[PDB]
Amino acid sequence: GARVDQTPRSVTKETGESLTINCVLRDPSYALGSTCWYRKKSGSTNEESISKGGRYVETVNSGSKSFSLRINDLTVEDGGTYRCGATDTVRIYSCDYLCALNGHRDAACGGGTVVTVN
Amino acid sequence: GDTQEKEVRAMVGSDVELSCACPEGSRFDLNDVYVYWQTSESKTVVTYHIPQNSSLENVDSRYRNRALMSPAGMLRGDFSLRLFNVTPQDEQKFHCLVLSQSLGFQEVLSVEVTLHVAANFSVPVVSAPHSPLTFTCTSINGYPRPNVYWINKTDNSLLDQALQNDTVFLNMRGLYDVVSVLRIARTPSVNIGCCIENVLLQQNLTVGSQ
Amino acid sequence: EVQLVESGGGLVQPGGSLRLSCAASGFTFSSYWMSWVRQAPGKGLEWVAYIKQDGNEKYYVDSVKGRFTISRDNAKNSLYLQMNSLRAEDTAVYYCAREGILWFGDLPTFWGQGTLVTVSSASTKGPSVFPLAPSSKSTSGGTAALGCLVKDYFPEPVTVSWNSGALTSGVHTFPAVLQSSGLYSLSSVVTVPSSSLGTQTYICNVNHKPSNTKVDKKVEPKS
Amino acid sequence: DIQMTQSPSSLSASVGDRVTITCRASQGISNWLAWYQQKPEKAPKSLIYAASSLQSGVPSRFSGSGSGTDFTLTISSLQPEDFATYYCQQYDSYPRTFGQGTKVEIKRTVAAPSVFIFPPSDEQLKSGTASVVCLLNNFYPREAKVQWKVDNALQSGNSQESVTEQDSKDSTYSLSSTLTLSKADYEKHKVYACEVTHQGLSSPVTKSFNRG
Ligand SMILES: *[C@@H]1O[C@H](CO)[C@@H](O[C@@H]2O[C@H](CO)[C@@H](O)[C@H](O)[C@H]2NC(C)=O)[C@H](O)[C@H]1NC(C)=O
Ligand SMILES: *[C@@H]1O[C@H](CO)[C@@H](O)[C@H](O)[C@H]1NC(C)=O
Ligand SMILES: *[C@@H]1O[C@H](CO)[C@@H](O)[C@H](O)[C@H]1NC(C)=O
Ligand SMILES: *[C@@H]1O[C@H](CO)[C@@H](O)[C@H](O)[C@H]1NC(C)=O
Ligand SMILES: *[C@@H]1O[C@H](CO)[C@@H](O)[C@H](O)[C@H]1NC(C)=O
Ligand SMILES: *[C@@H]1O[C@H](CO)[C@@H](O)[C@H](O)[C@H]1NC(C)=O
Repeated sequence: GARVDQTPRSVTKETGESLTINCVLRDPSYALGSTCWYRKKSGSTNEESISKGGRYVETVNSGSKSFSLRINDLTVEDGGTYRCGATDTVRIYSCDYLCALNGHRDAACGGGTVVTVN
Repeated sequence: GDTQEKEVRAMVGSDVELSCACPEGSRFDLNDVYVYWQTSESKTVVTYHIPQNSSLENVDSRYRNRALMSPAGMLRGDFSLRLFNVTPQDEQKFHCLVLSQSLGFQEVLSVEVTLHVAANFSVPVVSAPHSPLTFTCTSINGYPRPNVYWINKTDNSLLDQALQNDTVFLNMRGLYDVVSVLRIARTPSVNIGCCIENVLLQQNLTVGSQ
Repeated sequence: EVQLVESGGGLVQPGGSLRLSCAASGFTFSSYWMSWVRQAPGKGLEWVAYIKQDGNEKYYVDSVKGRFTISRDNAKNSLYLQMNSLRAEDTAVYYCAREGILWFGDLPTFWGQGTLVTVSSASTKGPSVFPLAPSSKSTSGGTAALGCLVKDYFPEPVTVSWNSGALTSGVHTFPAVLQSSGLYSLSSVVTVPSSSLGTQTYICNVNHKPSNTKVDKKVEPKS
Repeated sequence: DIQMTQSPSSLSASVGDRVTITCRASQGISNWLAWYQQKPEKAPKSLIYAASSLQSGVPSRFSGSGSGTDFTLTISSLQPEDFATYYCQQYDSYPRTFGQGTKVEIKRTVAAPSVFIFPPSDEQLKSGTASVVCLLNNFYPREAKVQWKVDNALQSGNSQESVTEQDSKDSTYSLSSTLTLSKADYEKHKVYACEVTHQGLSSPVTKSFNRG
């Protein structure tokens, strides 16, 4: 229904150097309403919400209709798969249920980003 | 230009039938007719019937046990599909296709059914706080997005949209909620109400401020 | 009824490009698998390429990968095959085809008529028509043979009829042969009664569409 | 990605005989096999689909058979119109793949050829070329040898021959052999002859003419 596409799909970065994940809300969606970031740990295959601010920095351009996450001072166990969730000109109460809404015309999670740090 | 185009309004959590049928009469053979229900945009296969035994599993997990046709209906010329548990995530165009083996594998029927899903909002709750003038209105669990109006009950006119503050929410379950905060200068005997319209259902619900 | 009409074939030099269009009618184009098959002259049928309804999954022949591309437009009911850097091995008749719907093919393939593609450094040439005149040597026991030799044309095909189609009995038109130069040549012959040689005028008419050449030839006997 | 092996690649059967063609797949197919018939310079025609079900407009003597890996196309009573090439195609999975094809010739009684010869035209000589044509009409079998002699000198390499399909009613062939020379070569020598050898001829036949 609604779609968000992630880049890059797989990246490996040197320890101590920042990494940037970009997410775009494809047309004909009007504008961004809210942006949620997520990560899962390699073992349990369950996702957890990434708290914005601090070490995790997000940049959003409304005119661009795109948002980015920048990780800093990378640790080796920062690795896993990362998803991003977006929504079209509406808002949500919690980031818990966003990806749970698949094919909805106003909510969509990205494709995923596999990160491995050495 | 298809043989038939249809819109179907369906309620969330209900059983819906998307009709793909001939003027019923026992004139179709199961061993002869090939029927295909497939999404129109993604082209994925929702369901199907062929005379040979089918592996199935072709249907993605989305529609596997929630979409069905009737064999007796097929024999009457009724190839309608029955969805069982509608969600706002099914709002998409579908396509039915019927071919005959007795005929040159020819299309006896091809229809497109645009499925619009909807859910009715709750009756509004209006509050009367104040300032040196402020009204809030709340409704939940509707689909699709709602339009909200503030009605002057004295002359049954509509207050201007610029005077209201609208905010739409997408809750879990995939429905919509709304909050409208209306600010208007003080006047004697404010008799007004909050109207919330579900455009697809052509239904409005309204509560006044006492 | 189901109709698949190919277009855009003909002659291209080695290393050239060519796009084949296939206009469809009589079925819901967007719902079926689409395919291109080809057949080299005298060789078997070899599938070229396949495309799924949306167009994400595509299948090509090893001989073809990296050079051709299938596209499809369900809005306009048309299928396309783009050929680049064509070689002589690609010279063949190309059929547009409608396949099944399911993941495991279910419907038999429905065939177009074919368009034919010739990749050759040679150029388009109109045929030269010469008469094989009936005489004492080409007669026996009430039967005489006469004919029409159509040589040095390119590319195929030519159509040869006799007396504007009226004469169909005892007519043999021989398959075209690829001459050492790369141009085609064929012969058409008829067996008529001896009496006709003096009384009935025989015309072989040859049409070569690739060169837009229609020829009518009077095959007069040598007396 | 699936491989079809068709056998035989060629055969000959007399009219009214029984013909059998087998098709084997690299892996298991579930009746998802079609059989096509193709006449020369025509598109393939669907004979059978789904292992053994005839398409509309196919005579009942055509029979399909088989399941799994082994399939059979059977012609009950062959008819003079059945000369063609037959293919088996699997549509179990994409890509759909074909067999190599089976050519079918029709067996009939030995028929001798009628032989004729045509000299070059005045127009072709005006152009500077000379083509002489040898015509062999309504013979069987297809095996025959035409040899060109110019002044009793064997000519090789400067000739090419073509053979038509089997006739639809008597199943006989016709061959045209063209001996091509420059105008100079045509005027230098005097006598031109083609010598035909065939199984139906007790002795070799010679057709000649002298000109130029
Ligand atoms: C709703 O409409 C009524 C229609 O009369 C408004 O009534 C007011 O009436 C007094 C005297 O009768 C006028 O002086 C006011 O100007 C009227 N209001 C307006 C906006 O013109 C009533 O005020 C309206 N209520 C609201 C909240 O607009
Ligand atoms: C059912 O169909 C499959 C193909 O999908 C085939 O392989 C299998 O043999 C069939 N089984 C039956 C008819 O019992
Ligand atoms: C209907 O589908 C939703 C989708 O997640 C599910 O949560 C709900 O329990 C279903 N209700 C039924 C099957 O009654
Ligand atoms: C909501 O809409 C439905 C339409 O199906 C209607 O039957 C129902 O009465 C409406 N809600 C209320 C509270 O009346
Ligand atoms: C009015 O709408 C704006 C839109 O951003 C919202 O932030 C604000 O909370 C609303 N209410 C007031 C009183 O500003
Ligand atoms: C309320 O619903 C009716 C349909 O019954 C429609 O005519 C009207 O425009 C809607 N909105 C209002 C009254 O503000």
